[PDB]
Amino acid sequence: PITGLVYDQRMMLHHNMWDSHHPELPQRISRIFSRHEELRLLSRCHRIPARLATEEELALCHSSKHISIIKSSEHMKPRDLNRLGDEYNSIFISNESYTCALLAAGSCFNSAQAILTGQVRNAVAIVRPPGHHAEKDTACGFCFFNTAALTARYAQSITRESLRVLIVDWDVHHGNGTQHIFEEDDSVLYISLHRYEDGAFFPNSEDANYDKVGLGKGRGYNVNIPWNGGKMGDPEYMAAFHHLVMPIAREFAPELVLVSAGFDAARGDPLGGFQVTPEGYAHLTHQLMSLAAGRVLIILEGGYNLTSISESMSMCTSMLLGDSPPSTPLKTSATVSINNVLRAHAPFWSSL
Ligand SMILES: COc1ccc(-c2csc(C(=O)NOCCCCCC(=O)NO)n2)cc1
Ligand SMILES: [Zn+2]
Ligand SMILES: [Zn+2]
Ligand SMILES: [Zn+2]
Ligand SMILES: [Zn+2]
Repeated sequence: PITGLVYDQRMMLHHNMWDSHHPELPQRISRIFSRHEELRLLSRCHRIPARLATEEELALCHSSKHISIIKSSEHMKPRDLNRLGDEYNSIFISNESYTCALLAAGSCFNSAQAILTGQVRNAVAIVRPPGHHAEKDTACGFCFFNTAALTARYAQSITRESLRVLIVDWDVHHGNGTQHIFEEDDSVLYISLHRYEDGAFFPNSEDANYDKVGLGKGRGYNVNIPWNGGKMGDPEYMAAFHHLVMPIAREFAPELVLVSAGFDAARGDPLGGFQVTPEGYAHLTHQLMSLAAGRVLIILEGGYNLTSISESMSMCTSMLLGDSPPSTPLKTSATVSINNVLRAHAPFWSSL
């Protein structure tokens, strides 16, 4: 099989003890997996085992202080879990949370190793909790450890430190944690598309504006594509890929592509309120397959409509497997955003 897939039910264990209906649901991953079964995709994929990230692997991106706190949650009584959760922006913690975050990251290391040692060409990682808001020193926005960031460092640690890794983050929210981790790094290109609303959208920071292009040797290696006003869908995202994502990615000529693949920009998503279709995410995946000789790992981030995320992610796996892609003027604010990013990134990317 040319595509690997990682899925472990143990990552369902993480749960919100006080709100069993919180939208970051255990069945996010089971619903995705079972849709893979329905669409006859599981039989085509090589099953990659999950495993725990080690603490030394976590230290690739996270402080020992942060690591320490999250690990301590394993032995906390309910009252302390509740207090600890409450110290961060939108986090719940149960006693299984730590183990699940380890699994999510280790699952992605195994997937990256599977791709880099030629076991598979590409892979999809059906994991939770998500990763991309987690910073070096703190959890945030349902995220404990930065799964995609760790995977990029892990990939470098088992090849060469200078391995060029692209992270495309198509979650509807900005990956503050990913940007910050790699903000002064030219070895990891970070590209994020995200609803912004001039700062009114989570995570509610100007860090996500198109003018944050990176720092030091990192200048040009942080691309933020912010949406302001309007339910963006397939047209805006395709246009963003044509004018920005792909021209820049091609020039960077990455050796591994990581997708921070939230499906919360999908039609039906209560959190995102956008309109990207499964076929849309299919075309995005197919386009990214033209980079790094096909060496793409798709990592689940957010996405809260169980039907939308299951149909979307399954469609991405279908494209990785090499199926044909399945079959509208832009909103104005989208043209505007694309044009602003083009201007901010012209200094760095001659493709633009
Ligand atoms: C009926 O319409 C609805 C509107 C909102 C919600 C809801 C549930 S919680 C939350 C929210 O926005 N919390 O703020 C934290 C965000 C972190 C995101 C995690 C991620 O996807 N990282 O990219 N919003 C539910 C229904
Ligand atoms: Zn990310
Ligand atoms: Zn994003
Ligand atoms: Zn960077
Ligand atoms: Zn999200």
